[PDB]
Amino acid sequence: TTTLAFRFQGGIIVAVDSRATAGNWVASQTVKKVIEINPFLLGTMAGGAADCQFWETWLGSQCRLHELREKERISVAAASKILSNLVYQYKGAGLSMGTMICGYTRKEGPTIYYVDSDGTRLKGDIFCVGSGQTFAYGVLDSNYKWDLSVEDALYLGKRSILAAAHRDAYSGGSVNLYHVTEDGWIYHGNHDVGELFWKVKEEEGSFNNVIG
Amino acid sequence: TTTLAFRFQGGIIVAVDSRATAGNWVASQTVKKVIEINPFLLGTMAGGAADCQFWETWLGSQCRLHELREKERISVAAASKILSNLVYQYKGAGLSMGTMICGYTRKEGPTIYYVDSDGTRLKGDIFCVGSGQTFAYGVLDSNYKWDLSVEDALYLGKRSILAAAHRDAYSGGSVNLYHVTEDGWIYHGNHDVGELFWKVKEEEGSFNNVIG
Amino acid sequence: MDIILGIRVQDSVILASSKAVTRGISVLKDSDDKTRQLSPHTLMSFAGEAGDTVQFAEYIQANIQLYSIREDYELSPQAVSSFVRQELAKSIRSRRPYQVNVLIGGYDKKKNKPELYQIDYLGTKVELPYGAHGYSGFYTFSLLDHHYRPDMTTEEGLDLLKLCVQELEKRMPMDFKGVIVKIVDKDGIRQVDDF
Amino acid sequence: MDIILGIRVQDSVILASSKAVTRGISVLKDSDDKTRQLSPHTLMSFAGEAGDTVQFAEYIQANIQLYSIREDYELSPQAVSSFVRQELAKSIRSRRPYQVNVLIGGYDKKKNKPELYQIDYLGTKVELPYGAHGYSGFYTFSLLDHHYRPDMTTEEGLDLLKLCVQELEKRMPMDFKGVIVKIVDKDGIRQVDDF
Amino acid sequence: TTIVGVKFNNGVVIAADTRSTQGPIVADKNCAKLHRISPKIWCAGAGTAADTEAVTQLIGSNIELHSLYTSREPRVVSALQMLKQHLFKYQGHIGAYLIVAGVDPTGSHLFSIHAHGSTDVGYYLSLGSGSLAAMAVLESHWKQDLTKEEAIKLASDAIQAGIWNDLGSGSNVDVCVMEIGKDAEYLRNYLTPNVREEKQKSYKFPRGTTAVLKESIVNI
Amino acid sequence: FNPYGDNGGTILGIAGEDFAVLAGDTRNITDYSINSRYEPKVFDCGDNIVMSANGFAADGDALVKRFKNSVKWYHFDHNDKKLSINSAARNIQHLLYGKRFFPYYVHTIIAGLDEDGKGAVYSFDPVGSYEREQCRAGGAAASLIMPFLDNQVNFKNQYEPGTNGKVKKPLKYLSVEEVIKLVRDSFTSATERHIQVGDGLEILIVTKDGVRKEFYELKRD
Amino acid sequence: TQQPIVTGTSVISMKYDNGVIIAADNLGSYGSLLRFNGVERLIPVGDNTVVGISGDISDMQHIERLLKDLVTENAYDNPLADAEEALEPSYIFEYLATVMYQRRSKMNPLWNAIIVAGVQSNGDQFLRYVNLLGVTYSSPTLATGFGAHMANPLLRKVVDRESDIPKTTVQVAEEAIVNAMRVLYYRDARSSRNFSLAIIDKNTGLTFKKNLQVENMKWDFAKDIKGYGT
Amino acid sequence: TSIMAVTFKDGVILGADSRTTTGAYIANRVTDKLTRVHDKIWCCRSGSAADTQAIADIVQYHLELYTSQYGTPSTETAASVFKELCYENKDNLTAGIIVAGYDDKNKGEVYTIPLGGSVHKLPYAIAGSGSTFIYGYCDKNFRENMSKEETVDFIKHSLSQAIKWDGSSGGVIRMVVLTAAGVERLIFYPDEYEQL
Amino acid sequence: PKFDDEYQAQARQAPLNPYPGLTVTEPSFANPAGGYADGDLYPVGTSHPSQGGMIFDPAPRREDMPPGWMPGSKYDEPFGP
Amino acid sequence: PKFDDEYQAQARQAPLNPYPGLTVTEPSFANPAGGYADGDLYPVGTSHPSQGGMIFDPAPRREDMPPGWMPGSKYDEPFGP
Amino acid sequence: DPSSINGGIVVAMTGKDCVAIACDLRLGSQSLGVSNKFEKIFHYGHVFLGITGLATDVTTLNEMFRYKTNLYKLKEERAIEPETFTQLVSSSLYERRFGPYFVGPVVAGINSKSGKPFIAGFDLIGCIDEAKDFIVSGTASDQLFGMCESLYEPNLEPEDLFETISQALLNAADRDALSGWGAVVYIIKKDEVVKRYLKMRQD
Repeated sequence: TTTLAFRFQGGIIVAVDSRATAGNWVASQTVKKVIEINPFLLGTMAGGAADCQFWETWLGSQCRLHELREKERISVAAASKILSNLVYQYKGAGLSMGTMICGYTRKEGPTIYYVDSDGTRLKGDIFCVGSGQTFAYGVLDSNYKWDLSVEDALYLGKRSILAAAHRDAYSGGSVNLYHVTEDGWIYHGNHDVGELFWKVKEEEGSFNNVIG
Repeated sequence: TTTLAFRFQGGIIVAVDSRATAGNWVASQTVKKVIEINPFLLGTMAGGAADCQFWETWLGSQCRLHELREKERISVAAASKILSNLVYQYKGAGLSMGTMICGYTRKEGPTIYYVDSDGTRLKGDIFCVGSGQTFAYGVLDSNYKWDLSVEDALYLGKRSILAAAHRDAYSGGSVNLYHVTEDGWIYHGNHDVGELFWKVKEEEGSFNNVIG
Repeated sequence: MDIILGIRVQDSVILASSKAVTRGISVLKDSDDKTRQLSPHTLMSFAGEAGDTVQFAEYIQANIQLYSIREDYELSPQAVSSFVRQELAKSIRSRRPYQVNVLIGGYDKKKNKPELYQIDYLGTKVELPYGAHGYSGFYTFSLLDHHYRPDMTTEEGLDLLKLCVQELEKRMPMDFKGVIVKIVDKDGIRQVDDF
Repeated sequence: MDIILGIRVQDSVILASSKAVTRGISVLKDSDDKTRQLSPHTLMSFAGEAGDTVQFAEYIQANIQLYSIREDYELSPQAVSSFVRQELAKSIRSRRPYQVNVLIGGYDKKKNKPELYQIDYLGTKVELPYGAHGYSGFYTFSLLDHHYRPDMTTEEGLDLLKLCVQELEKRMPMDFKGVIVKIVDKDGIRQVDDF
Repeated sequence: TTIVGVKFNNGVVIAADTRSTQGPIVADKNCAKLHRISPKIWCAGAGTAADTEAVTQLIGSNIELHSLYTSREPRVVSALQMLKQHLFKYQGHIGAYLIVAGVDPTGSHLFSIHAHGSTDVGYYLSLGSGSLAAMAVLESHWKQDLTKEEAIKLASDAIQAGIWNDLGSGSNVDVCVMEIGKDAEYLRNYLTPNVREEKQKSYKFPRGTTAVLKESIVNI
Repeated sequence: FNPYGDNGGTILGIAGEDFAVLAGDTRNITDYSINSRYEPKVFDCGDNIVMSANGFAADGDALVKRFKNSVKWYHFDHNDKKLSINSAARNIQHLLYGKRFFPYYVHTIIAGLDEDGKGAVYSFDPVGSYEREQCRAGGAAASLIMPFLDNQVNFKNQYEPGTNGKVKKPLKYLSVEEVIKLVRDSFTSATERHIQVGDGLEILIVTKDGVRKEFYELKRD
Repeated sequence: TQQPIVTGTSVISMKYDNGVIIAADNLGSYGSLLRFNGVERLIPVGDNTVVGISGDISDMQHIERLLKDLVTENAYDNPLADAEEALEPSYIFEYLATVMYQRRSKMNPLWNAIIVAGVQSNGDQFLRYVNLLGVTYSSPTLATGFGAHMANPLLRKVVDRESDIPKTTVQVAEEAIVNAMRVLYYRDARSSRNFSLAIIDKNTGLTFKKNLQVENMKWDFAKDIKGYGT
Repeated sequence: TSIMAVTFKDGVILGADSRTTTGAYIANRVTDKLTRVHDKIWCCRSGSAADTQAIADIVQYHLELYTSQYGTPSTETAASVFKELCYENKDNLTAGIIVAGYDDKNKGEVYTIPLGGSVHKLPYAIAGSGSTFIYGYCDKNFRENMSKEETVDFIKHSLSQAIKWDGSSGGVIRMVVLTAAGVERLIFYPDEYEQL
Repeated sequence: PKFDDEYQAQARQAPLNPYPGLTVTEPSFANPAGGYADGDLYPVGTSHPSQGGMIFDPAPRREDMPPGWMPGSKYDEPFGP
Repeated sequence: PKFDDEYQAQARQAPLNPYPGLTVTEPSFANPAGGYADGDLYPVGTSHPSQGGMIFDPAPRREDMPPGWMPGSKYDEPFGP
Repeated sequence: DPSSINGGIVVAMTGKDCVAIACDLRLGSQSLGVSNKFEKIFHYGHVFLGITGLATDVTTLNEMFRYKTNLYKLKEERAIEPETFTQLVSSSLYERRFGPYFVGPVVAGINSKSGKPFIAGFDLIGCIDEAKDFIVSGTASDQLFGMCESLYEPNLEPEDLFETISQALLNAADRDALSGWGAVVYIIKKDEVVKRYLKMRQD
């Protein structure tokens, strides 16, 4: 799996692949690796599909109880803290989770919290998660800028996931992109790697070692 | 065990403690940890006393064959290479060795080769070996200078062994110092840590945490 | 792996901790602060397992703040360190031990003396003039033994800390991405921009 | 664990290798050179276990020199890489395998073409435009895939190498103490003081 | 350790050595190993020493309580039952092996208890690392209806065999004699066959030999 | 199949000015059973040398037999010359390291007068690593024996009264009789506190006049 | 022998004023199955030597063949072999100990414990022990297996030190041996009622009392036990 | 161990050996392995001594309470209690037991409860490590409705062979004869049953 | 054919914690099992990337000592060898 | 009581190398266990201080397979049950 | 090993009418020495308790016995005597039979009523080791046993008792890798206690 999320002047760009695998057998190529907690909060699942999907769906219900009780949205810090505490209380029980809690709040701005099985919770501007995280980092750290335009940030996320999909066996499928804006999150669609790769090779001229 | 050897303008200073331990029982406190291969070549042992003693005595015998045949001194590079090859051919057989082959040759000048059980052989200007090597590094690296005077270099070696003897359980005993000069090596005697420590505390004023 | 160092100076306690956060093959962050302000004049730095460090740090901070709120005075650094030790020692025999080593540096406003306590994950409290946890002590202790004095001012303490940190940079294999240094003294807690 | 990188470019082959040598808790040396000149226009860089690396490197160098002397001409980089692969593959089923990964960057004077061969410790040889061994490939391959072009001159290759090495410094947990860069081309083998 | 119990014509005599060892070291040369469960019920144990001590303490307290409750002298079988049930409940993790001997209105009883809760009736018993050496003597010399003197001599000599022939057994012999009609006779260090060899020199040091950094008076 | 045992022997070598003392208990042990009260393990080796390959008994016997063979061959080749203590030490070192990967589980000690007529004690580990020592205990009760001899023979941690710890007690020569007193008392203490020691004390004295054997009783319980 | 399969339990022996006595039961046990009851584990090797063997029975028979071959090879080109330069107990024991140690060092031990008992041609009693590890020792009384714990104390009560040997007569030593064998039968589960006894005397030579019986067993007290506890 | 129970014309004879061992050492050579759980019901202990004694005490408690509340139990009630206790704790327990008793309506009865905790009525039962050596003898020599002397001799011969072949069996052969007349203790010493 | 051990005297006690009570040395805590999807969560599938000095001297294993034995406690063998 | 397999057809095999021939996977080579005085050479005492994917799903070990079996070879059980 | 991890030494001796208890000051983690001020001798009124072993358990038991002895003092109105304190420590140690503290304590004191010197030792789980001459615990238990056996003799007066115990501790610690960095000797009398710090090797 490859997932990345980076803050920039226009908000947050969240990109993830689609492939899910069980050994060598590729189980599916259309796994939705973003759980949509609320119109302003976005989970990014990696590792174990069952654990992430179930516990972030439950986090959605906790968020709903939060608005109903307090009439204001759960902060990104609060949701990430709930998830971190929950995952921590099952440490050693076998949970397999890597989660970036991306959201936007009036009193927080754009914010990303990295959460994983071992209980860690990190606030940060750039995160890559999954088996392909290093390949995504190689591109993000070499191309990331705070003042990227929205189109350039979307393309950077798409390209960073494409690199990991190319180089990592467990990170193929298709690229799903989300843009967490001041007024919510925008789903910028699904891009199949089998076409994105050739489009990017032609336009950039990169992947010069790949025959074609 | 703690042993160090560093090159400087006046030659090489080789310092070693004397403690030898079996488990927590201090077997002896006057173990000669320097083997005198020849009047210009000096072996410093750590780890397994039996392996180091036996194989460096054998190295001395090979050195003797070398002078008999070739009428010139075995170079430090050659002696360290012979020892490295030998120790490597027993790699995985359980040998426990850490050695610094210090010597002086007309074509080489002062030279130190670090050799150990895994077949490693490193030429270098400063080396520390043994369980207390880190403390000696802490002292050496913060005080070493190429142009140290002979008295200052000897004191630096003595103090570096003293620090490791203080902080390391397996590195006490007494400090033996050797000075490898252009015309041979000089044995600058044996210093007991039980007296050296108090002398150094009074002269430097260091070890302020130590009662008294 | 983490670096956490502490030096008790005549007037202040100087705590330094590494900025890197490593998870597996990749460094996730290079600006992490491995410390929590237990009280206005008490500061704690922690090292150990990923989730355990922060979870224990926040649990301890919440308990210390609850005690201070209840009794309406700041707990002495001795009391804070004893509570932390009791929590650590009470955990190793429980189902979920905290694999967390902590250095508590505080200024006792009642005794008007700086205090540094080293507490390992087993719950071994000891008051020290200078402290280090894990492998960070294997390089720094000899240098600290050599150069430390009781009467130093905070600036000589920072110079000694520079020596220790650059020794760690030189000899130690891992890249800990520098340290973040905080001084605990009569006036509270502050951070040094570039010690 | 060692960084060894190689980038084949239009005219030359650029090999980079880490300077640090580590044994357990301490870095023994930080100016190490993990390369051997197999021939005037052929260079080999190696990574792996402590004794195996240097012993295998010198054994290969001696054999290549013996072949060159006996046949009185320089072996092509293809032949040198084939011999190294043959030795490595023959080793893994012997009593003492060489846990050594090697990158052979050479300039074939007969073809007037640079050649870079990546050979893992099992004997898996493959000719590449850019190569990396161990964890060093995980960070650098995506960047090389992005920026590499067959037609680069050596200066652009050095710029790409700087990008790769600084990416490693950023995200790699280890402090590999920089790299030594050697260029292999028509004029022979040379080192870059500060690439 | 070496324990022996020996029933004789009018009672039972339990004996043990006194050496106590941690590892190969003699921690105590004069350890008392015979324990009162009651005035006329005595036990000696092997295995995990701390468990033997704790279990004998527990059973003695419970038995004195029960004797006060029922206003009757304790039965040896009562101690046997309570001890064996307690040991069984823990499935042998208490690791207490005991020889329990005593006298009660029903007669003179000699039992052994094992960590897992099994028990045995016996006329002569042995326990501890020296069990085999002592049992050799007991088998060779035991007879029906020993007199009290012969019983004491036999038990003492079996313990002596264990002392001389076993490393984990030494020093002195403790003996306790329970007899039907009268009180038990505890014989601390009944035999002392291992008196200390004399020093060749007095190794006292002249005052001031030690170097002292600080001296203080403590406000207790 | 475990090819090693532990017979719980103890040996002690002390070197004076013109004498050397090698003392060792005669007890033989297997687990907690006493194999024999009197099994000597310090041997008069001839050439004014005394040896004791204490430790696992079978390996001790094997190493002793090998060294006797080697010294006899040395006598054969060198026209019956006297073998020096240092030469014997090197010989035994080569014997011990010849089995580096299947060691003799024995802690060997050889004691005698050196070429200068001064007492010398050489003590060994199962693999070799010989150190010439002024005094060296070995075996099961080495830990009990040795600190007391450091205190009495070397006067470690003893300072002249009234000097407040600045002047150590100087190291005077101990006469052979005084060293025998110390050996007897040390072995008596080891017998008292170690279960594997106390059957009998055998002492071999090496001096310019030749090897001399003395035997003393121990507790034996 | 990595493990023993069929074994003979124990051998007990002691030296007395004029010789040595050695005894051993005739039972070879296959685990807890008392399978073979006619095994002879005392091996005479002359008028002055008897070799008692315990442990694996197959290795015992191999050692017996070794001893027969020793005697046969000694007889070669040795016109004096019948009276002097005959095989002393010491030569037999040294050969056996060397073989045992060589086997141990080769990681293929002979799984036996051997007591070589006899009298040297000068009249001095010989009595030594050797086991699969090559560990050897001598004592006034020796025993193997459970004998080293059950029987050996009883024998030591008779001769506790070398000074007691001249004070010990044939009858005293033989009664001690018989009582020790009775005790072993009582307490050793691997033991048997039938046992062989050999006496080597410096004056009257080797006497070899085969298939003796354990006698005067004490069982009549067992009727007075009615259960555990009550 | 060599346990045995044989029903005969006038009742049932229960027999056992007296040797108990801890490995090769005979820790107790005159132990009594027959236990009186009730007036005319006797059980024999095999397997773990601690488990068998705990089960015996629990069964004695339950059967005493049964006798006080519901009248005298039968052999079947006793063996049923044994069965429930052994089965509900079969993982912890390691006890195999033979239960023999005499009730006038049924005369002598024998139930055997092997290590698994199942219940089986049999005309005769043999248990213990020494039983393996006398399966063939007992099978070919047992007869229905033997007389008291015939049954005593049969048990004597069977346990004699079991003691001969098993190192873990030995000592005196004890038997308890359950009949309308009463309960008779019988003891036979090694020189008596070994010279058969 | 094994011998009977009626008293369980020779009865010997997942791997055992070398030092009971301390969870820090518990096998399931010292070496916890990885997550079922740790291969997809970290690139190489792993969340993560002596005694005796110069002198060769020549504790019990809780898995072959009797159940009642406590490591480091005073213990006397009940029946001997 | 076992069932006396005369043909050894039910016969089943240091721990076995999972991939025979390759010494890079030999337990004695993957875990050499150092040397007797490693604790004196290195301050720490030591010279050196999954395939499961995203979706959970429910080869044999040589030690539990007959000696004639080669991992990854075509094998037919001689009798099966 | 929890008992060997931190090292440390404790030794107690009985004079004619006085007792002495002494300990080393080193605290560390096997090789690394951490602190030279980890005093393992604690006192509760007139009874002194030395504790070796895992340092976390040393501190925990110091707190526990402080609490229990303070409650005893308050509700009894008298200080706990060495015998009663020994029984209390034994009972408290066995309370965790299956989760025991990895410590070896050593009690030393003078019974106030009888005035008789008293010393006792323990294992992990409370086996009382009452002895009349001297008690030893720690990583150097073997060295200390041998040394005290050689040096100790009955009815030592306080000055010679100090010299004997100090020499025993010094020579025992000099031969133990995990012990040292100075030692403290308490000389306890019917009316005063003298604490002294010994000079020794700092390695």
